[PDB]
Amino acid sequence: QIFLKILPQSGPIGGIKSMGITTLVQYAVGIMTVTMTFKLGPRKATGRWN
Amino acid sequence: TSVNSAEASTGAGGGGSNPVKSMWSEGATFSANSVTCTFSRQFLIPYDPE
Repeated sequence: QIFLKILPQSGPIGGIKSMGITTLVQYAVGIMTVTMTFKLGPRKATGRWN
Repeated sequence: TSVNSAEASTGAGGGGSNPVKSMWSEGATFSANSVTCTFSRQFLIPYDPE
């Protein structure tokens, strides 16, 4: 399992009044590239006429 | 809430940094057989809309 989350970022605290505690609104995007190799067996030889 | 809530505070836009050094080159260097004269001007090239 690959777990992903955005690291939460704190909003401002300090001299500004009434701020409370907040988080920055952030989202993440990206490209998931998945490569899978499969082993392949050969086809069985066919004796049939038809 | 507002940054104006602190009366001695200003908003900040978090601009970029560019630690380049450049010269303002000006002056005449005289020698026995020559002078090298340098001047610098700021120039502006306007927006041309068409």
